[PDB]
Amino acid sequence: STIEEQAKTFLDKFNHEAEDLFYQSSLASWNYNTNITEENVQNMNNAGDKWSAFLKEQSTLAQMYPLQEIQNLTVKLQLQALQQNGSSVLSEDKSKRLNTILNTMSTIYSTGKVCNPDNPQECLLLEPGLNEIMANSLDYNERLWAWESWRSEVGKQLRPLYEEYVVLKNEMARANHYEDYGDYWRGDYEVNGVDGYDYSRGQLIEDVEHTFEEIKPLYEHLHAYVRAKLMNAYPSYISPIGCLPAHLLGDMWGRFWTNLYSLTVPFGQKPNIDVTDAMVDQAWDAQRIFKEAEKFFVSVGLPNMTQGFWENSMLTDPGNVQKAVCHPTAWDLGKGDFRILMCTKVTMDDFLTAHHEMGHIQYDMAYAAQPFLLRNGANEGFHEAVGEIMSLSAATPKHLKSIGLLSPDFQEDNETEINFLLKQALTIVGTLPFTYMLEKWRWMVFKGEIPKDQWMKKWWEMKREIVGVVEPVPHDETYCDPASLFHVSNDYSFIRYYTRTLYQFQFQEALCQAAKHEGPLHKCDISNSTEAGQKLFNMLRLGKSEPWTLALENVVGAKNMNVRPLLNYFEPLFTWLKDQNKNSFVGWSTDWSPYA
Amino acid sequence: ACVRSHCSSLLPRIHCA
Ligand SMILES: *CCC(=O)N1CN(C(=O)CC*)CN(C(=O)CC*)C1
Ligand SMILES: [Zn+2]
Repeated sequence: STIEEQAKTFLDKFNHEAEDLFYQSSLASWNYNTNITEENVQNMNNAGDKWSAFLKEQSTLAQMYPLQEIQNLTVKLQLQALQQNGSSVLSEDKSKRLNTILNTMSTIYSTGKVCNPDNPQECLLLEPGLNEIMANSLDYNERLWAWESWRSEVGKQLRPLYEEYVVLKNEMARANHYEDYGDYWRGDYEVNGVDGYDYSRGQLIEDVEHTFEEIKPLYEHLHAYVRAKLMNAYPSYISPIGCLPAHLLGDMWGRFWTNLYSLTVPFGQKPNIDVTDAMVDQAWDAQRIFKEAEKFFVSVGLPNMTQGFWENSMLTDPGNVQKAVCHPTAWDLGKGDFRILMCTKVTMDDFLTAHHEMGHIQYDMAYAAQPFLLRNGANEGFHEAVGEIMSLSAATPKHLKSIGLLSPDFQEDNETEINFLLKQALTIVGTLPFTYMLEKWRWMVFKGEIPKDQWMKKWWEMKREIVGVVEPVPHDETYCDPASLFHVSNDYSFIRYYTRTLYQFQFQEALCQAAKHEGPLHKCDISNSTEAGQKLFNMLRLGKSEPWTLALENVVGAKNMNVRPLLNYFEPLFTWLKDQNKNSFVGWSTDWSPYA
Repeated sequence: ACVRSHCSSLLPRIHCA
């Protein structure tokens, strides 16, 4: 009879096959990633192409059911998911070409290596080769060699391709009536038609910039402090009023400044909270690390891990008899099947990473209660923020002492409080200007506010002005230094790292109140608050069934992202940096460079 | 862009298809 009848018929049939095809695909993908063979590549390709085929066909047939005529909102939301997605209006000739550019760019990223000017035929890759240098090297010219070689040998091969990427990507974005592809990406945060919870694409830029401006005072003092310290470790090479050289920031691009901790540590004479040696003295293994994460989630009232998680998961590296992809990854295969893949080492880092990865499992498990197409995080920043807050509580001295990785007589003091906040800021606050700047550059290129003959000109201006970070060597339009980062060459949004950063502190403040924490926020462990897990579960559970603005509001009592919680976390450090930097220069010449 | 993600990570375009 009715059209909303035919729609439910249509969905019930799509969901049945999709639940099966999605699993046959995620299962093959898991096999490959755990055991890299030609046959597993083949199954994964074959199973990839069936789902894609299915989801294309279905998406088209979904248009027969226009949302206006659909009164049921669950059914509407599902039909919308399907109608929107599974759609490439880009012609099959060009799609083919773009699919190649993506592959070539991805290959060049993993494959490319810099063979040493000196060396006959010793060739470093980015991983682990150049990355070992760019983290651990304390030699200016060695870091500068790796930094430049990478950009001038690999980046210059990406420039031809990334120019063509922008053309085909912008065609694709405009065939869907989006202004440009940056606009499409901003569409992940778009709520339209939910009275009271709506959010537009241009609003994202507005809040990212407004929030960023409130963060500038803190990064300015972080930058001033770090620079004053890098003058001691690299005397002669850094101006006291200039940008930080790009090759001195503790990794290949300066995304994180984490590796500068040893150079910039406020009070080195104090103990380092690191518990890797207690983990080893107590003979912890991967099982233990993951059984301790499981206990953390049970303490807030979330479920245990499934039987199948312990049977099907790979929690350690399987040796030389088997080739696994050792990037920590949480999996939601479907049909009640959840697995983590991780080459766990008996380390504090992996301990905390385990909590991050199992947090995604709890998220995926929660929203299994949702219909298939609504089984996703509320926005590209939610899953990462869910990960990060688990790690925030587990890293605290309170929790480590509770699990016995820290002696009951550890002396957490003001200095101990400041060292922690500094190391945290070097990782969290340090990536905020780098993340904002990078996506800004990309937004602008996609928009057309940047001509190809100024791409690198604008990149380094923008780096200097926003990030306070100058190239050590002049780079022409033969370079594509943006694409020298994984996500740029591999076609992925980067604003998710900015949004997830505010979200995560917004979530922690709310869960720490729900848990009724006394002191400063950085010393908060939601470990035994069922009220904290209750509040959290009610958002996890929604998946993508509600607007991200209501999802967020459930947890935090506000409908947009907000920087007060993040700034309240680093307040003690912020007031410490200001007292420290009072005989140093705060601010940067955007013109001083090391090649001046 | 999506519909249903099976693994939390951003895998390289070459081998995730
Ligand atoms: C919704 C699409 C999806 O599940 N993802 C796959 N994906 C790509 O299309 C790149 C090959 C990126 N995603 C992941 O990396 C999941 C592990 C999300
Ligand atoms: Zn994660």
